[PDB]
Amino acid sequence: MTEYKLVVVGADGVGKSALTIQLIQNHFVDEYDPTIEDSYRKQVVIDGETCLLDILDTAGQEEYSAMRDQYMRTGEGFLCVFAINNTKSFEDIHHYREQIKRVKDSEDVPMVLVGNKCDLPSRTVDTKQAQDLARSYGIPFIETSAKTRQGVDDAFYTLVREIRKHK
Amino acid sequence: MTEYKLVVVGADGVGKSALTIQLIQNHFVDEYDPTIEDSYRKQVVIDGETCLLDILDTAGQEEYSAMRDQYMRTGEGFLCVFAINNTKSFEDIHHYREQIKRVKDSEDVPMVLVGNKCDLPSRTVDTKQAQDLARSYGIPFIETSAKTRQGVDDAFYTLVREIRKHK
Ligand SMILES: Nc1nc2c(ncn2[C@@H]2O[C@H](COP(=O)(O)OP(=O)(O)CP(=O)(O)O)[C@@H](O)[C@H]2O)c(=O)[nH]1
Ligand SMILES: Nc1nc2c(ncn2[C@@H]2O[C@H](COP(=O)(O)OP(=O)(O)CP(=O)(O)O)[C@@H](O)[C@H]2O)c(=O)[nH]1
Ligand SMILES: CN1CCC(C)([C@]23NC(=O)c4ccccc4[C@H]2c2ccccc2N3)CC1
Ligand SMILES: [Mg+2]
Ligand SMILES: [Mg+2]
Repeated sequence: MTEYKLVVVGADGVGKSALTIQLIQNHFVDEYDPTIEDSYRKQVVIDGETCLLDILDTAGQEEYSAMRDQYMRTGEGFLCVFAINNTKSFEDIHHYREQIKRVKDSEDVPMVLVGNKCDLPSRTVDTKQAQDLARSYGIPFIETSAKTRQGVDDAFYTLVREIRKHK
Repeated sequence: MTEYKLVVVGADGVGKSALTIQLIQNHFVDEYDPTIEDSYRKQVVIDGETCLLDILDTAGQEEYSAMRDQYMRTGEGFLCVFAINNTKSFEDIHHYREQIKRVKDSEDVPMVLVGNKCDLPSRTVDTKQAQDLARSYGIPFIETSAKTRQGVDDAFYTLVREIRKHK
């Protein structure tokens, strides 16, 4: 059964863990428990194909930034997450992108830009600004909410589709 | 930082995932989503020492039995879980222990016998009988409930102490 190694990356607090847990447990976690490194395996059906998703939920805290090199070498696709109510998290996206491109030594790494917390009314990042950044990278952009589940399945399925295109 | 590699093993349905999620997230999962393989890295203080617990939540489905060798080699201590309302799960304990002993090529591997679902009134395994089994193995026995949190911290901390007391 085809396996896809997906890695969720982004600034500390954007909702990487909440997105992953919502996808896998169908449960929204309101608590903030900073992650070191957690991994999940889930069997799903995407476009009629049964897939195994190997999801790595990474640390946004810079304390654990030395762990990035190994997960970027093995990761097949990257979910690059920012929060729509956190200007700094959007600015931190390009750093994750640049690091992934450098480790992979490639410009066409499967990625999806995710603008999380779209359920909140405190927006500080314009959807247009995010769409434009995704165009400069030539990657899809999807807005999500780990709380309401808006766009969650779409963000992970799209990333799997990006890996399939690249194979 | 001292790291402890803990592996949660047992028959399908005993509550391995519910115990792990209760330990880490302090809530009880009513849903039954069979596990393939999930991992968690969590920082905790045990006996005044800051520890890193690497917890592997394994598959109880007998279909994934070929995956056991690798996690038994890597694992330092094993939480051997049965459910007090499932006699097959209690008898399956012997098979998990014999497999661990064989991979490790040792008779004294850190283990803790856990009798989960102790909140339920449908008991089929007497506490005395579980206690006698743990005594024959020379390991600690604790009854737990992933629902009420009874014995959960004690089961994981005791296993860390077994790894520590073995070193
Ligand atoms: N309203 C709302 N809150 C969210 C959403 N996603 C995550 N959160 C909240 O933001 C906080 C951080 O979520 P978390 O999943 O821990 O973020 P993280 O990026 O994994 C944190 P770390 O990098 O340290 O592991 C939590 O309080 C969580 O409930 C969302 O889509 N909507
Ligand atoms: N009453 C009660 N129910 C529990 C307890 N622990 C787990 N359960 C329940 O048993 C079912 C299976 O729990 P789960 O944690 O998935 O068990 P598992 O051993 O991980 C199953 P698998 O081996 O396939 O991964 C769920 O309905 C869950 O709510 C408990 O301590 N008490
Ligand atoms: C016991 N496994 C549990 C799964 C694992 C955490 C991790 N899976 C790997 O195969 C692997 C191999 C080398 C380095 C990193 C990894 C991880 C990885 C990266 C990207 C996406 C998923 C994911 N799964 C590794 C440890
Ligand atoms: Mg996290
Ligand atoms: Mg499980």
